[PDB]
Amino acid sequence: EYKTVVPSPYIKCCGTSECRSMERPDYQCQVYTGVYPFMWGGAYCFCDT
Amino acid sequence: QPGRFGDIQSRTVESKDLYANTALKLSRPSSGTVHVPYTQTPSSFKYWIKERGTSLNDKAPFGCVIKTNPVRAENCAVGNIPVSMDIPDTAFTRVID
Amino acid sequence: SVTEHFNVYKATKPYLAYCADCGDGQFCYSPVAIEKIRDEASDGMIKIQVAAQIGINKGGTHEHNKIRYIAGHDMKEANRDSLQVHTSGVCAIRGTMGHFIVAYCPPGDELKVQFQDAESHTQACKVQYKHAPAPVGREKFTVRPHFGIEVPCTTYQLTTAPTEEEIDMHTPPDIPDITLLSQQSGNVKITAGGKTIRYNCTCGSGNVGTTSSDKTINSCKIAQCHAAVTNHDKWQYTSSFVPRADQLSRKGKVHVPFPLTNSTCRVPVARAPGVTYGKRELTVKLHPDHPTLLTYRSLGADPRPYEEWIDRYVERT
Amino acid sequence: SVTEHFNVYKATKPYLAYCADCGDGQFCYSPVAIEKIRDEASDGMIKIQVAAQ
Amino acid sequence: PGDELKVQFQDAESHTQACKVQYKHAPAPVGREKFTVRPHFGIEVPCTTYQLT
Amino acid sequence: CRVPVARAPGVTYGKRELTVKLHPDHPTLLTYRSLGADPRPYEEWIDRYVERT
Ligand SMILES: *[C@@H]1O[C@H](CO)[C@@H](O[C@@H]2O[C@H](CO)[C@@H](O[C@@H]3O[C@H](CO[C@H]4O[C@H](CO)[C@@H](O)[C@H](O)[C@@H]4O)[C@@H](O)[C@H](O[C@H]4O[C@H](CO)[C@@H](O)[C@H](O)[C@@H]4O)[C@@H]3O)[C@H](O)[C@H]2NC(C)=O)[C@H](O)[C@H]1NC(C)=O
Ligand SMILES: *[C@@H]1O[C@H](CO)[C@@H](O[C@@H]2O[C@H](CO)[C@@H](O[C@@H]3O[C@H](CO[C@H]4O[C@H](CO)[C@@H](O)[C@H](O)[C@@H]4O)[C@@H](O)[C@H](O[C@H]4O[C@H](CO)[C@@H](O)[C@H](O)[C@@H]4O)[C@@H]3O)[C@H](O)[C@H]2NC(C)=O)[C@H](O)[C@H]1NC(C)=O
Repeated sequence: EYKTVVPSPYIKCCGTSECRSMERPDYQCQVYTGVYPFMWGGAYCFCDT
Repeated sequence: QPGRFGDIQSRTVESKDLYANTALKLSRPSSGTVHVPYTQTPSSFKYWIKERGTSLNDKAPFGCVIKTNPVRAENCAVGNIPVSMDIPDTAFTRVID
Repeated sequence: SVTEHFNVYKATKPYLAYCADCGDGQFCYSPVAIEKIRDEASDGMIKIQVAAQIGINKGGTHEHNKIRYIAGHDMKEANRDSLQVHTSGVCAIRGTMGHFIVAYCPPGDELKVQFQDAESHTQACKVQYKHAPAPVGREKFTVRPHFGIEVPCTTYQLTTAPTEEEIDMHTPPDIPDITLLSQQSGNVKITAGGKTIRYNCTCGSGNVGTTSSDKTINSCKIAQCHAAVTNHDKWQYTSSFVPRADQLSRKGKVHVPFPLTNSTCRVPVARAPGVTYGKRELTVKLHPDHPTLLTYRSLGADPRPYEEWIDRYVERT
Repeated sequence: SVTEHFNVYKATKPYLAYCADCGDGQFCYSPVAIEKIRDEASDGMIKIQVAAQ
Repeated sequence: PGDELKVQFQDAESHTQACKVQYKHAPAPVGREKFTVRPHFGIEVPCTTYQLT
Repeated sequence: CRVPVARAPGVTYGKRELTVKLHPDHPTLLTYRSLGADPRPYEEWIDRYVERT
C-alpha cells in the first residue's frame, strides 16, 4: 500500500531557488514563480512579487 | 499500471528500488494560501480488497475444500491410487488346522 | 498510562493550519486540522492525526482531562470533555494521546472534529472522507446479537509505547503580525512584548534588527515597516499547510502510537431454511430479515455455481 | 397519573440485565434494557417495555 | 438533505418546542460533480446565495 | 462557489476509436458529441471505476 510523503513547502521572498532531481522512487519537483502567501497575521513575505 | 493491481512493486519484503508509477503530478497554489496541490490515482491494493471475487471453494470442481495458509486443495475425489504389498508367511494360517 | 511516555512531547507546541471548511462552509485558520487519516485495521478502527495536542497541560505534564492548543502565538488550554468526532452519527473515542485520535465511527462520507473553547466557542474542521468498511461474515447486520459465532478481523492496540514509526518536526518558520506596528506622529513604534521581532524597514535606515526591546525609527510610516516573530525554541510538525523554515534536514522525532492486533467479532446467524424434497431436486423456502447470501455448486466434474442476495420471502429450486 | 393505580408498585424493584449493545459497540450489564417491544397497533406506535421502573 | 423541515429551540422554562412540515429538500449541486465539502484546490463557478446584512 | 476538478483520465489511442479509463470517487458527468453534420450526443453519471470506448 503506497504512501505519498509530502514535506513542508519552502518559500523565500528575496530571490529564486532551483530544483534538486534526487533518486526517490517517484520524485517530482518544480519551482513556481512570483506568489503571495497570506499567512495568519497578514501577508508573509513582505514584498509583492 | 496506475490503478490496476501492482502499481507499487518491490522485489522482496526488506529491499529497496520500489516501482511506484502512480501518475503523480503537481499544480500551482491558487492565489493566497500556503498549500501544495497534487493529483494521483488511488491505490491498486485498495481496489483489490473489494474488486476481488469469491474464493475458489465456492466453485471448485470436484467438491474439494481449499484452505489457505500452507496453500492446500484438500479432500478431492478424482482418479485412483494403485498399491502393492508383501506380507510375510507367518501372518497366514496353514491348511492343517 | 505511564507518564514517562509523554517526555517526547516535552519540546513540542501546536500550530494553526488552513482547515478550509469549518461546518459553516467557509475557510478558517483553525486549531484543529485534519492532516491525514489512515485505515489499515479490519474492524473499522480509524486513526486521525489532528494538530491540537491532547492530554497535556501548558507546562508539559500528562494531565488527562486537559487539551492545549494555540491561538495567536499564545498557548491556551481547554477541556478534554466535550470533544467528539462524528461522520454521520455520534461515535465513540477509544483511547487517544498527543496528535492522534482512535475512533469507531459508523459509515458516512464526511468526518469532523470539535472541542469547546476556553471562551466557549465551538471550532471545528471537516473534510470529505468515504468511510465504509466491509462488514465481516455474509450478512448485512447493524447491531451485535446476543447469540452467534466468532469471525476474525484485526484492530489496533491501546498501548502508548514508542513503536518504530514517526513523524518529523522542525523549528517553526515565522509568524508575521501587523499588530506590532503603530504610527503616532511620524514614528513607527515596534513594541516587543518579550519576543524577538524582525523588521524590513526601507526608508533610509538598516533593515535588520533582532530587537528584543522596544525601538522607534521616527522616520517611517506604517506601510513601510513589517514585523515578524522569529527564533522560537519549541518544535512543531512539518505540515504541508505551514511553510518550511529553511532547506536543512530533520531535527525532531515523535512516535506514532497504537500498533496493530488481530481480533474477533460476533456475527448473527440466519435461521434454518424449510425444505421440500420429491424428485431429484429440493424446493427451499427462505425467511430473511436482513439480506443474506445463498450459494451452491455441484459435485461432479462440471459445477454450476450460483449466488444471489436474498431479501424477502421467496423460494428457489 | 392516578394515585390509586400505582399501588401495585410496592414490592417491585428495577433490575440490571445483559444488554447486547450499549450503543458504542461493546456489551455491558446495563440498568436500562429492552425485554420485548410490540406493535399490535397498526401505525407507528410502540409499547417499549424497559427494565427500569 | 432529508425530506422534512424541523426547527426548534429551548424555551425559557426548558421545554423543547418545534413544528414540522412536509417539504422535499434535496439541493442540486452547482457545477458538474456532486460534492459535499469545499476542496482547497479548484475552480470558481458563479452562483447565488443570501448576503448577511 | 468553489468546485472540485476530476482527475485526468488515461486514454489509449486505437484504430478509429478511443479507450478512456475513468477514476471517479464522487459522481461526475461525461458527455461527448461528433463534430460533423450529425452529432450523436452521449451522457452518463459515472460513479465507479469503468472503461469506455
Ligand atoms: C527589505 O525589504 C526590501 C524590499 O523588498 C528588500 O529589498 C529588495 O531585495 C531584492 C533582492 O532580490 C531586490 O530584487 C533585486 O533587484 C535587483 C536590482 O533591481 C533592479 O532589477 C529588478 C528586476 O531585475 C527590478 O525589480 C528593480 O526595479 C531594478 O530595476 C535585481 O538585479 C535582482 O534580480 C534578481 O532576480 C532576477 C529575476 O527578476 C534574476 O533574473 C536575477 O538573476 C537576480 O537574481 C532582484 O530583482 C529588490 O530590488 C530590493 N528592493 C525592493 C524595493 O524590493 C530587502 O532584501 C529586505 N531586507 C532583507 C535583509 O532581506
Ligand atoms: C495476524 O495473524 C497473522 C497470522 O498469519 C499474522 O501473520 C504472520 O505475521 C508474522 C509477522 O512476523 C509473519 O512472520 C514473518 O513472515 C515473513 C514471510 O513469511 C515467509 O517466511 C515464514 C517463516 O520463514 C513462512 O512461515 C512463510 O510461509 C513465508 O515463507 C518472514 O520473512 C519473516 O521472517 C523474519 O523472521 C525470521 C524469524 O522468525 C527470520 O529468520 C527471517 O530472516 C526474517 O527476519 C517472519 O517470519 C508470518 O509469516 C505471518 N503469517 C502468515 C503470513 O501466515 C499477523 O502478524 C497477525 N497480526 C499482527 C498484527 O500481528
